[PDB]
Amino acid sequence: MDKNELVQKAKLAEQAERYDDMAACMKSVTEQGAELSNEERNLLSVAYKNVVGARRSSWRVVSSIEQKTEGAEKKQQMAREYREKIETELRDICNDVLSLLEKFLIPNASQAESKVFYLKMKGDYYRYLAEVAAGDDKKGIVDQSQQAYQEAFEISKKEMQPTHPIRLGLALNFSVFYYEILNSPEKACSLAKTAFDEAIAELDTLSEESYKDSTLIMQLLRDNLTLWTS
Amino acid sequence: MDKNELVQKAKLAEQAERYDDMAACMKSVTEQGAELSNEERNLLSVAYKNVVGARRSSWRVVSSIEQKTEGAEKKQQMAREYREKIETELRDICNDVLSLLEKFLIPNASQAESKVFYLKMKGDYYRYLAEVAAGDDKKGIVDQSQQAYQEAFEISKKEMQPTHPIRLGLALNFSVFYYEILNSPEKACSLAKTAFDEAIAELDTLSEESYKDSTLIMQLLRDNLTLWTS
Amino acid sequence: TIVPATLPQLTP
Amino acid sequence: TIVPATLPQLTP
Repeated sequence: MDKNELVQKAKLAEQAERYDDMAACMKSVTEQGAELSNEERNLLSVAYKNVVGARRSSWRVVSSIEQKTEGAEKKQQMAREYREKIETELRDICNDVLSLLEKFLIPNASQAESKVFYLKMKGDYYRYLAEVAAGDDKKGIVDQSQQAYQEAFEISKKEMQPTHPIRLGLALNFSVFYYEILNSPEKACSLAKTAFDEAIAELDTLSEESYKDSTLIMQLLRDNLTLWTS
Repeated sequence: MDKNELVQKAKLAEQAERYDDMAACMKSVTEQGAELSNEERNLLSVAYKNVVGARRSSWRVVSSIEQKTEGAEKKQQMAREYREKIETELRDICNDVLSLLEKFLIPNASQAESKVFYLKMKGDYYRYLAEVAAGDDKKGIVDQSQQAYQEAFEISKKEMQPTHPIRLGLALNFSVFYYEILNSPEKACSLAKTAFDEAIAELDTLSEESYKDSTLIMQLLRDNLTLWTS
Repeated sequence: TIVPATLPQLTP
Repeated sequence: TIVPATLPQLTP
């Protein structure tokens, strides 16, 4: 299949909600070594977010059942065994993405826009690994996440406008990392508030399409802040 | 793995929305060769409906695109090849279900309730095969679906009350088979209307629990008739 | 053009 | 307990 044919297939799979196919299509295009386009870069992100997302959601449901079974040791034991099977699938998916980022996307990124995007993606997948990490391995995975996020954060502040969706999206997620993973709510709130306040100052400089995109994310920062503040 | 253990895993899979795992567990319970309990029978039915449903939905979305692309020859060709891949997965799932029915479920069914339920399931899955069937192959597959539904219909009229949910459910599906597969709007409306009216006569003899169950399906019959009659 | 009801139905 | 928002967001 041609690399252009693979991209079209991914678009089909996206509409058909067949994310395994979508992710496989985009993994092959990345394997070609050609620099991904914006369109292709977002197809790859959406693909793998939906693939890893199914397991994250399953892990939460099975974990909740495990806490509720303070009764039968066998039932709770079964839930724990099932949760482990889901965790193993989640690690394979994460590793799969992180491997694509180190081998072909991060090294081949020339512009900062793309470096930030991939570094944020690296931070997101280490974060997902840290949610199901073994107690001893936790810290090492948690530190790998932070580093990637912080590196992306430094590049975005120096090279990108505050209204940029990638910079806004990185802040949103990094902030969530502080709150959900590092259990540090004050830092999460300032990060997200700072990112919203900086974007608010430059809204007059955006075009119609740029404005819809940035405001949508800024609202997500506001939604989290309200949830955290109330 | 204990039959009892597999059923608890199937319920776990349903909670986590891992229908692939749920179907595998229920297939294993069925393969043990014993007759299924009502709860086990319901789990197997839900499992395979979700597994087959994903592909039916994907097939409908890809078919839509394949049509609307009268303005691009390559994109339309891409949609056709993808539809064919989805159609192959759908046929395997249906064949796997039909194999379970002939090798273990229909032969071991002792009560009329299960016989009708398995025969209705056989009609349903041949109907799904008929939707993606090749032009010469379709007439034979359509006849197999009709024969299975007809036998289930004949047994339900003799051995079951008009308010029975399985009987009611079979009438709704069989009437839909006439409408969309055989393109017989008259037979489809008459079949649904008769089933509904016969149910109405015995509503007074029903307990509070069988009441929700029966009236829910009767409403689905009324919704279809309204769609067809207006 | 719209989907008529059949049983079992999806979650969804 | 509930949410919070992260990007990309899952297709429901």
